[PDB]
Amino acid sequence: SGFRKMAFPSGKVEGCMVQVTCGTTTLNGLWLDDVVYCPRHVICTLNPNYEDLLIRKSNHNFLVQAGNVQLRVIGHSMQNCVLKLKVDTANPKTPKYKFVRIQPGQTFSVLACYNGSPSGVYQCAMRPNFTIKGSFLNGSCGSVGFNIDYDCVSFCYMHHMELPTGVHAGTDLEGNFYGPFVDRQTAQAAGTDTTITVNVLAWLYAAVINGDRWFLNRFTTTLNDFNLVAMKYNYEPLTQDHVDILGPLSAQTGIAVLDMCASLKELLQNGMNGRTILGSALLEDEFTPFDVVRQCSGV
Ligand SMILES: O=c1c(O)c(-c2ccc(O)c(O)c2)oc2cc(O)cc(O)c12
Repeated sequence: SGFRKMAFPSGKVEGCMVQVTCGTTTLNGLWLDDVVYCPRHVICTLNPNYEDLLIRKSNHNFLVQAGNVQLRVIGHSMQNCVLKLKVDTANPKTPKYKFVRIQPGQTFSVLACYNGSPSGVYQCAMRPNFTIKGSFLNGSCGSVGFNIDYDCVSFCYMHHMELPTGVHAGTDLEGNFYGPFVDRQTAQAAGTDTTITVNVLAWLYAAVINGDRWFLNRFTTTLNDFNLVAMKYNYEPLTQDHVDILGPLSAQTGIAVLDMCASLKELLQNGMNGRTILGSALLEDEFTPFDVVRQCSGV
């Protein structure tokens, strides 16, 4: 029993984190085989042209430190918004890995790092506006987000910068930004967010599985009539695919998805009136159906 914001064990990723120093900038890099990946804005600099700036760089400008052993850069290249530093040593601790891009609403673990040394791990969700509400201080650029499947690390996020509202923006590991953001000094701001409906529903199911049932009712809505109240409260539309994905949770609790939707509709119209769900007085939207199954069945 119990439900917590659970990150993946971080050990496979800890052994890939290095410090990259160039100019007066120090940030974090991801060392896999003989390549170190880091944000390109580490390059020594109003509206930088990074292809130009990278031409003016030499391999010896980049200081890479794995713990205490220093790594010598033998080549360098740009890959969209990340820099790839070729080094003369393949990382003996390179895990089985792949680079995947995630979808808004999906979750990952974040290994917050400073000067190449890991400092903490937490669970994040890609917000529908392609930001993440992380916890990041100066020096944390290059910290990575990841999921683990069996023994394979799926890297999905490299941190690049904090937006004025205090939320965070980064790239996938091929250097492509999540959302309409750029690694140059703009007045760019996060766009309006919405609540991930399918996640709230999965968390309602987690609550039922854990004995919280005070919000249940006998009523059942239809997809169309639920999506109309969703729109009013700034909730993402719910699709038939979402209902199918919720099927296993439906089965295990014996509550149909559209039944649980009627209860969600009630929680939006009325409040909770001083009650809580899973220790929360808010509707929680950063647990996917997959995370619930993992924590409420097999981990
Ligand atoms: O976080 C940000 C940041 O660091 C800087 C920046 C740019 C050039 C520099 O030479 C520098 O030292 C800092 O630009 C930004 C521009 C944005 O639109 C949003 C941001 O969040 C940042």
